[PDB]
Amino acid sequence: QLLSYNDLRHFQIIWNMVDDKREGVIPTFRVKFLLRLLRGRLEVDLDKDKLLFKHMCYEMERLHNGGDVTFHDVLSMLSYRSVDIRKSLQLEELLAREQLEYTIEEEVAKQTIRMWLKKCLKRIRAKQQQSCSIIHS
Amino acid sequence: SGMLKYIRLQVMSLSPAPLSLLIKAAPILTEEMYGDIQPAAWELLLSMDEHMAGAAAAMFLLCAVKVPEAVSDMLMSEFHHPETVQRLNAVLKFHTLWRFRYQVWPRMEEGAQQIFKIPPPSINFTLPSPVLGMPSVPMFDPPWVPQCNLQQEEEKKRLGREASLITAIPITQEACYEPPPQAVFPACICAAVLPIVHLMEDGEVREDGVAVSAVAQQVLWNCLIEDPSTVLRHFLEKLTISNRQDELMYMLRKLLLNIGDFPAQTSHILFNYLVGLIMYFVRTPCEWGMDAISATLTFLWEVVGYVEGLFFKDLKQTMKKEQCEVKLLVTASMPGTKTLVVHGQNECDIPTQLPVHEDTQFEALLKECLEFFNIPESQSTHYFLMDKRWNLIHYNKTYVRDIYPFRRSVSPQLNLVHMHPEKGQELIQKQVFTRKLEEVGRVLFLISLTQKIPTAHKQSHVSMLQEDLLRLPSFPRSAIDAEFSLFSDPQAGKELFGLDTLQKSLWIQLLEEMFLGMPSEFPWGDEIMLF
Amino acid sequence: LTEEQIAEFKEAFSLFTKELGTVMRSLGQNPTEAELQDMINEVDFPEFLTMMARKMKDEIREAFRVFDKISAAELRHVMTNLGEKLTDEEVDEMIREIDGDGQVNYEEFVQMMT
Amino acid sequence: LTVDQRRWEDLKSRLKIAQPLHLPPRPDNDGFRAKMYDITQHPFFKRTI
Repeated sequence: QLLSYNDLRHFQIIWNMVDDKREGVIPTFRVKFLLRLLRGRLEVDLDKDKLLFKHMCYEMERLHNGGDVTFHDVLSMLSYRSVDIRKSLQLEELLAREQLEYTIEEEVAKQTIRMWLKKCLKRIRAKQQQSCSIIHS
Repeated sequence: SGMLKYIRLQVMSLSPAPLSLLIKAAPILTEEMYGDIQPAAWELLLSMDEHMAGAAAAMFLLCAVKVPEAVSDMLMSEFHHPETVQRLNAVLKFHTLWRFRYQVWPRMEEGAQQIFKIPPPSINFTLPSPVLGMPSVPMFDPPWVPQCNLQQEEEKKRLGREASLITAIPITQEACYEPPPQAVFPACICAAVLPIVHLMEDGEVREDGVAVSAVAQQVLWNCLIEDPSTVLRHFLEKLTISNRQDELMYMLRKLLLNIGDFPAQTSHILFNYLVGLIMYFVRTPCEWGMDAISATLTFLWEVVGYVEGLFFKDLKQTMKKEQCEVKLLVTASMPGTKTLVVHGQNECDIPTQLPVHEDTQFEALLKECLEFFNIPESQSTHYFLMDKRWNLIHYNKTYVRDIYPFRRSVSPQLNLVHMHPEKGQELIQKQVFTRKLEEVGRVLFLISLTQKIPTAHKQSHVSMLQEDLLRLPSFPRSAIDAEFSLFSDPQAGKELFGLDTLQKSLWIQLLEEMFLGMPSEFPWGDEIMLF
Repeated sequence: LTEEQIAEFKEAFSLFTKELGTVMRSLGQNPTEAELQDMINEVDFPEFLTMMARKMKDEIREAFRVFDKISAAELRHVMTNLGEKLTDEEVDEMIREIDGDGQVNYEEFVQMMT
Repeated sequence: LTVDQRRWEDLKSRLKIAQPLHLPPRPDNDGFRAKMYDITQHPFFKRTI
């Protein structure tokens, strides 16, 4: 039910394969390339866990606003998400985790809506300026 | 067996055979026969036989659904009938209709919901999530639950039992075992509530000693305890589509001052509905929005009078989650908009974006907009800034951050409109009067909220209130500052002064009430002065 | 290997100047053969990913998984709070852009995506 | 604390003491060091040592 030594070794190998240097930190945008390459017990199914994968991506993106994240941060995130938090956490920590994940879910949903707005607003940004030109003309 | 079973199940009595048939063939009935049959159903509502009463109630409900105008007119005529007997009979008929509302659908052809359409209730309100307060107080020793040093236990049980209120629940609706039922109570019957509210004050006595007021009070008390939402639905939804706040608040105040109490569930539902109404009105700008919010706040402080599980922490957390919390409590901190966008008198002209600090009068913004738009000094007094969306005309000396506390990505949109100075002054007077009344309502609401809390938790509540009050950025200015410039106005100055004296008195009362709650050895610094 | 490039490129640069086009054809793309050299100048797995992920960067499931509630009030609130600056007047069009029942089905919006 | 919570805390501490893998080298570029690395990491070499 918990992270095993083999899982930690595999994750370290994958990190060393995606982290070209030995700086111990990678740009946040690269971190998704970590999650989907991870294999074995920690593998995530893109055909069934799309929502979970996006949730993890934005959770680590929100932890530091556009900042670079260290190995320990991603390790701890996977460690938390690999356990039944309701059983292995204290009351206050469980409440904090639940609130954080709920906020992340809502935030990512409205971020998809933000992309939808990007498209729709780009479409609608023509009529008003055309009317502006007509008024000027 | 066959004949006996049939007579015992399918034919309870021969009298209600015809009426019941009309229920079975309700969809085929034309609008004319509904009106033709309405008088018989209305008259047969008081029959001693239960089957006849139920059949008549169902038929009348279907008639009301199909022809609301006729039923509404008949009800209004009966409630305003000259003789006492007719009014008392109408009240009894309403009670019978209310208690027979759950037995309509079974009486007609099976699966008639698809062939017969009842419009779903229309509500634009989003009730606060989570629910603000306890839905009800459980009885200490319910005699209708199977579950469950001896003498002490019995003494404790008796003492706790004395403190409860058995008459405040729908007794017969709670004992029944719980192993769906649909209620058909069209909105045109709920209108009958208001006549009963008026009748509560009718002292006429029938020859057998029954008084109209007593029967009306009993019926409405039973209705409120059984299902608060069903009775208080046709009013809450209706107010959204029309600007009749005054009448509805008058009616609710009469209800409060005639029943003399509100059971926990009724006050809970009313408070949640009113809060949701305020949230919707602030949410969706409308022509009569601010007036509706002021009217609702003017009465909310009485609804809060009877609520059990309302605590400061839960209310603050949930209302902040809704994020439109600055219109209810006074201990609300919200960073205001950093920038403001304003259009000129003409259309499609180059707008302007201006900065906003925390101590900016509208006078400076008006001056900057006036000078930037190349306007002669002679007509300076003829131009005023106003919000078209919310239809607000703005006072010169009100802070930007106070009127637009929302720190969203979207800055408020203003317009520089030209009009006669007298009309502008009158509109400004009206709007500032309404806003000051709203502020008084908020203070009263907080007073009522903090005047009913278990004495054990009162110290914690008062300490929390003091902390939030101290951490608010501009509290002494908010509670002390007044719009002096408008007092000199002869037409409306007197009213504003008379309402401001009341506001100041309520503020003094709030601080004194808060002071007494805290301990007698609180470590005070210089910040005491701020209070 | 799978449709997503992450499992494509561990093999694309470990199993094999021109043969790698065979993996590109899995995506249905046939760029110029000379261009196969252009990205090879990056020689590196992470660099190849960084380039071609944004290259490919340059539907109803999400719509149904965002309907987690959506009347005028909720739409207005979520819409003003969404993010980057946007004049609220255009939201007036957004509420009107069919059934008029006060509810929105994201499937119709996905249909209207273009 | 439940023993599961104790295990959770133990795993947290283990992750705290955890460190990224030491060797990042690329053993594919050269034709001499490449085979040397390939044979070096073979488990049988460690077993014989």
